[PDB]
Amino acid sequence: PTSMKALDHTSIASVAPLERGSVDTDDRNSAPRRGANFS
Amino acid sequence: MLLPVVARAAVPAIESAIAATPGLVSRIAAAIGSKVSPSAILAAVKSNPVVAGLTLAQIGSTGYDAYQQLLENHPEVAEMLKDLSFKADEIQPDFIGNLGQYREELELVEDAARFVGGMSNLIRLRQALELDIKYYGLKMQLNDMGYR
Amino acid sequence: QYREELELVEDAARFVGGMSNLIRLRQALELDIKYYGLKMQLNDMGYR
Amino acid sequence: MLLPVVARAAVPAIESAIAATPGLVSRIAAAIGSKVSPSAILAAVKSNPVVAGLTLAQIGSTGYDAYQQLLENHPEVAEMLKDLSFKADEIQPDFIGNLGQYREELELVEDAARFVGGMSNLIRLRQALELDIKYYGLKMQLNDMGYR
Amino acid sequence: QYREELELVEDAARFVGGMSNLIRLRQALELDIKYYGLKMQLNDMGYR
Amino acid sequence: MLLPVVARAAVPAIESAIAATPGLVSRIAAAIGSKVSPSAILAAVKSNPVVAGLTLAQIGSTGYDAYQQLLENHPEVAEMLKDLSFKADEIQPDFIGNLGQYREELELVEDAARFVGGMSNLIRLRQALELDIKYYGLKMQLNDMGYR
Amino acid sequence: WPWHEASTEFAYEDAYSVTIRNKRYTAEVKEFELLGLGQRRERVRILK
Repeated sequence: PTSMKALDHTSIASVAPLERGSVDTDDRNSAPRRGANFS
Repeated sequence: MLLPVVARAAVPAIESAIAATPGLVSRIAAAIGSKVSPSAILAAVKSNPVVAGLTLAQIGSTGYDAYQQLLENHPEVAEMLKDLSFKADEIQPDFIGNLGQYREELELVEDAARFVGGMSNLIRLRQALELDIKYYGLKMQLNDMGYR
Repeated sequence: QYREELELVEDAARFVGGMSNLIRLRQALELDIKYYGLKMQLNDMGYR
Repeated sequence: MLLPVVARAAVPAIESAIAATPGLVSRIAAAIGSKVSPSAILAAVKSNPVVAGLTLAQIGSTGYDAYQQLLENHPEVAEMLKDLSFKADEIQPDFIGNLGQYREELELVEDAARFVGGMSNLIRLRQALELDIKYYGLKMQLNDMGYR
Repeated sequence: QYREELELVEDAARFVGGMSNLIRLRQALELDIKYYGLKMQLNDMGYR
Repeated sequence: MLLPVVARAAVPAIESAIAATPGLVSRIAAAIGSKVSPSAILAAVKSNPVVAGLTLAQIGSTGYDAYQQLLENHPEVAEMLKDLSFKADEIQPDFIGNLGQYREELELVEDAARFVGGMSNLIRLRQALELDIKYYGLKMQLNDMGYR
Repeated sequence: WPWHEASTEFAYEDAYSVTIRNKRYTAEVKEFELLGLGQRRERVRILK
């Protein structure tokens, strides 16, 4: 099969924000929140 | 009932544990709730995978491979078996007061991390700054030869 | 003789949710208080 | 320059601490980096509120009120002094592996708390179920007499 | 004799941010590894 | 939580290494950060696969099969386990100056390589020129008789 | 720009209970069942 391993190892031209923050937040999921009890 | 792939590894395990020592028989009879006879507890194991996992939790040396194989073949039993087999650990008296001294410092680590990038990027940057200087010279020398 | 017992257990299960939910709730109310203090301190430091 | 409103209460407390002991004068001279003489460190206190705050961190028995007054007057000395005053506390070797044993159980506390409501709702429900039966009987009898 | 030293300090501060940021980053890279492992474990259990 | 497929290969190997020698137990307790007891470090191994990989790296004789099977079944742990597992490969004092003398040679090797083809073509051509002259005479005899 | 400070995670569970002649009936509900979805998607975020 046509290999793409040489084409695979590239790099994207990185360029900095004006404001930092929100870095390590890529893959996180907390539990769903409940509703209040009804009466 | 119980899967035969599980049973072929679980039944001689429990039978060999009983043949090794009989004091575990009354223990699993009290823990599961069956009659103290080995035929009764073995029929309970062959009938119910929850009972089988409870017995394979009560015997731990010769039953770990059979327990993990039951956990492979029966995915539906896992949460119920973990809920039934639960023992709360004891807490140290000084643990929360010892933890409260570190709030001033995990915040420092996170403020370093928000600048550097990932937590992995912080670890690798700290390793690179702790690294020896001859590696910097070797990097400059391989780039001096025309290798990148 | 156990019909007095099982009907009460099934009513508490209908209240709470699953039977496993009832078991975990009974364990959490049976649990020690220092764990509640520990979780309150982890929420105090900003961790959820 | 230090403001006189702070300086009126800040200077004689440091002077009384020096008159109590001179062994802290060498400590604060090596800490700030001024001359060991009391007039030189007192001139540094009068000329720099950061040096004044570092002295009121070295001594805090009597200088706590003056430290709070300089805190309430200047915020920027505190913003810099939190960075300049940092001691990394000692961590136990058993701490993180000890904390791993509680993962199974804080999850159980939160899975109860999401159902009950708040943390205070869980604590009050725990107390109400742990409470005596005669309080339930008193509640029923006050409802029997026609009270709510 | 200190023109060699202050120039390097100010060049590092230009990259990092403020001098407060330089002091805090120097403290963090001077800090022990156990705190990094502790923060990794609290993130592993699901606490931000 | 660690997979049962990994756990079947991981837990008895760690238990066998501890039963073989207990001197590794304090070593892995200081490396991971748990309590020194085998039950506590086994709870840490069963709880966290990063801790499992750290233990299977610390015991090096018997844990290679379990280490590579963990690396197969948990592919996402590899980067962080490589970040935590880092030791300084010690550099030699004469290595950079000994390396700098070979620029004269590697450039000639790469230029001959570009003239021939690949490095494989260069190695095969060097073997063809190293091979005996009797083979050239034999292949001329086969070409005269008709064997291409 | 920081999209994470100006967006929020959206997941929810609620339940309705009613007594019909000395028997309590509970009805759980999730957010994807309300939104017209069949599958629980977990990547999506609402701008606050």
